[PDB]
Amino acid sequence: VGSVAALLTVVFYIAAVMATNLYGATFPEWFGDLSKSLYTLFQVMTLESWSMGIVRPVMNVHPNAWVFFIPFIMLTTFTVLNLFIGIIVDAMA
Amino acid sequence: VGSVAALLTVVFYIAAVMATNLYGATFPEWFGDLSKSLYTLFQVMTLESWSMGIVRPVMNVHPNAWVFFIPFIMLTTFTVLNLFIGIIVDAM
Amino acid sequence: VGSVAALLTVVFYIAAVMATNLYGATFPEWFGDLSKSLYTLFQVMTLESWSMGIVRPVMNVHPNAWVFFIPFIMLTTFTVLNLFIGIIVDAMA
Amino acid sequence: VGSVAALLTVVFYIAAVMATNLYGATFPEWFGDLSKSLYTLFQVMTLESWSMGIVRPVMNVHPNAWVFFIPFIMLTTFTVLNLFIGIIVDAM
Ligand SMILES: [Br-]
Ligand SMILES: [Br-]
Ligand code: NA
Ligand code: NA
Ligand code: NA
Ligand code: NA
Ligand code: NA
Repeated sequence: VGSVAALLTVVFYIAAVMATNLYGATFPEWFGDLSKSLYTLFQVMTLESWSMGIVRPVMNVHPNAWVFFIPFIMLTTFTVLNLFIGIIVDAMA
Repeated sequence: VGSVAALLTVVFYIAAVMATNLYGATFPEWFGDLSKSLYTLFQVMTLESWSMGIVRPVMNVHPNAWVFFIPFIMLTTFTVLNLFIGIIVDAM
Repeated sequence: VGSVAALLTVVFYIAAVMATNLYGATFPEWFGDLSKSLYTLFQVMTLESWSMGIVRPVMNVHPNAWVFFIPFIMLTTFTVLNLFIGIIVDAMA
Repeated sequence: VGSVAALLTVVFYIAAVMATNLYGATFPEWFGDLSKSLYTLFQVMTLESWSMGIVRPVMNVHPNAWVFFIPFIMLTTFTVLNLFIGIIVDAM
């Protein structure tokens, strides 16, 4: 369980570093700095306006932005689910 | 588990082929080509603006568009859940 | 499992009948007829624009519309989850 | 199971008291009174327009509003899930 939580944090920071680099200059309110990026990627992970609100406006400038977000969503919005189930199963003793 | 992942892919491509045909000419930014369609159907599967953003504007032109999306959502947003649980159970 | 699916259908139709009556005259594009209502309540069950898109505009005219939707969300967005888990557990033999 | 449901209610009312205090004067339609706050925090817990609709407009006035909502979302959108699974397991 602790190994899963460590994997997600390392993945979250690297993704937020990557996103700052890629879309910070063109979408500064969303990826302008690591802090803005970590907040956006959490919102993207929770799926709130991920497409209409974020990815569609982003993809308009970066046609292939989906190569980052779609797998990023597939990984985190699976790992979080796996982690949360992991705590629940471990709780029974 | 591998059988489930294969079923979802085949279903996803056929649905995206179908949607391109049905709503590509009237909603090209959303279903204009297979690529645009696969991206939209993933967004529809995650449920982001599926109604207000997609299905409601679509249904305005195609009154019965719900006959495609509602079952499509019912299938994928069940199979993905079944697949993800399938990996978790198999891991132990 | 079959008993759960029957309970949800009966609940869905009665809720959609109730909603047509309550908010059909003031919000016809959303609850104007049983068909429009069943489509809206599914969208509300999936949680797409349930508040900003539906309940907030509705509550503006019917201040207590939350007494219908909040429990309706609590019931269906629990029963569907319980039904889907029910099929998964029953599949193993 | 009953202990979990009690923990969530106590957490929900305290969070809604806190939010009324913090953002009621600047965002009254959203946190103007405990009732408005409890309705908003449920909508935030379901994740409907939590960022674009609520937290982003809020953070514009309170730059650190994320210190409240992100953990609030992390707690409730875990406890509800844990509670719902708890009823399902106890049913057998
Ligand atoms: Br997914
Ligand atoms: Br809920
Ligand atoms: Na949304
Ligand atoms: Na969702
Ligand atoms: Na959502
Ligand atoms: Na959601
Ligand atoms: Na949404």
